[PDB]
Amino acid sequence: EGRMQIDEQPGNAIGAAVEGFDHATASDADIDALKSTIYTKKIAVLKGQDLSPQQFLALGKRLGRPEAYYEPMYQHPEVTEIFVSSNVPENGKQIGVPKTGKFWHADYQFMPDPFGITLIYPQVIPEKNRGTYFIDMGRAYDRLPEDLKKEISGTYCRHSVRKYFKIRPHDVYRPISEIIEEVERKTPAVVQPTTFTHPMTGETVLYISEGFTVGIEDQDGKPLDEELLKRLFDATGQLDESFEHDNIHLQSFEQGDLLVWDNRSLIHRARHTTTPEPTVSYRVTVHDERKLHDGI
Ligand SMILES: C[N+](C)(C)CCO
Ligand SMILES: [Cl-]
Ligand SMILES: [Zn+2]
Repeated sequence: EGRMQIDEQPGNAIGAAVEGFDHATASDADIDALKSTIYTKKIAVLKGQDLSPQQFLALGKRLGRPEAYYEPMYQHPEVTEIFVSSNVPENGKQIGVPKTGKFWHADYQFMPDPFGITLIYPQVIPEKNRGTYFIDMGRAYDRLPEDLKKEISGTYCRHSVRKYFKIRPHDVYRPISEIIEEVERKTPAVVQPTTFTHPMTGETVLYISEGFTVGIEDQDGKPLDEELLKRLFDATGQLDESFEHDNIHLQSFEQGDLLVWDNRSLIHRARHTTTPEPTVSYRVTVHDERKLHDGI
């Protein structure tokens, strides 16, 4: 320690900037303060980071236990634990996967044991159409009409990667039903409480996303009409294709920025592809000291 400085946005405004962060020398109290900032301000932007893939993973290890993405075509060639979103060929070759996350989601929401913190280290940044959209789903919950809160009290949601699973080079010439069935076998839909208590802040989080949440079920386990999910998506801002809804936060960044955010509370998505500008980003996803929620 001796130089890390966190500047939190005032009041209820989302976000914080962190200057002078060096993951190799930060103290234990520094890391604890940074983590408190992530859980309360939801997005911490580390400034002036110039890291190799190896150093990026080491930074993530300061915060928690990294997990490699379960489909290895997304993995960085040198560091299995880095997820690569890229549409810039490297010597003509495709590294990682292009056009990822073009839908509202929380990371690993379709898995039984989602990690609590996501780190994004942008490498190639669109000049004009840059940034990632975010919605804080605890704040979104609080802003729901009281009756809508009542309607989802006691319900459960099913989450699945089945809509957005990407065809892999190995899948060419396979019948489509075989892949559909493989996805159900490898990543069966996961049931979660529709709302859960955030272990670090105590706040109630509405844990749904247009991208991964495929059904809602009652406190007896019987499916409810998906019109309820549409009304929740609509109320929380996830159906607004203009991205002007009051819940929506556009997070921009510049070279050297490294975003760390609360993957319990937030959902995020890429912007519309309104320009041909490329994107390359490295992702590290870590488990912190608690499960997603205490029922996991
Ligand atoms: C990387 N995501 C899990 C967000 C989508 C890929 O299907
Ligand atoms: Cl994910
Ligand atoms: Zn994501």
